[PDB]
Amino acid sequence: EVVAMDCEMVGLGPHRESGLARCSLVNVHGAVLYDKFIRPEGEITDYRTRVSGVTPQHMVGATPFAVARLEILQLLKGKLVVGHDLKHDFQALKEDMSGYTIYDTSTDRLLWREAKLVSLRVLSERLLHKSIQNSLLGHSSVEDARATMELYQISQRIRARRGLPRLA
Ligand SMILES: O=c1ccn([C@@H]2O[C@H](COP(=O)(O)O)[C@@H](O)[C@H]2O)c(=O)[nH]1
Ligand SMILES: [Mn+2]
Ligand SMILES: [Mn+2]
Ligand SMILES: [Mn+2]
Repeated sequence: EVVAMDCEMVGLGPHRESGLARCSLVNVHGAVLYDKFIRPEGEITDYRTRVSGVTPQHMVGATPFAVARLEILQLLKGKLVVGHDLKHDFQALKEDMSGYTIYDTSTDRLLWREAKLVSLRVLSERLLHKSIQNSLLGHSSVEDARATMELYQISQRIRARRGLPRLA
């Protein structure tokens, strides 16, 4: 009933607007449920390779945006969606967030307080003692998704240890 998601984006059009180029979904244990490079809907004007890890070769034969979007939305349907600053991911997915139940590490005040500070890298470093997004190949949405899921588990356990009910 819980799934963590992270997407990587490239720049589209003359104004290099963020466009969905990769999406990774993992379960509560970090098992990868979905991981695909996606052809965004528009002209790629900036691969942002150093950060997105997306190269023009990755886009060759990649799943069309409209198709991947349906696959991802189907997997998120009815579940608690875990992630960091999910607002931007749903914008990339061109999907209204309203009906979704989410858990966002970027707005979890508990993690904020415990980290004594919101970037996912900082939270991961201070609370998970895990260094992420350091590869010269670019960020890994699988690693980023796992980091948010781990942060979610930590938050739930801290709440439990302090006598607080777990987040619904
Ligand atoms: O310093 C950054 C961080 C993120 N992004 C964009 O945001 C996407 C998601 O970033 P993240 O989920 O790895 O933080 C990247 O694939 C990239 O398009 C950047 O351009 N620069
Ligand atoms: Mn992200
Ligand atoms: Mn933001
Ligand atoms: Mn990422």
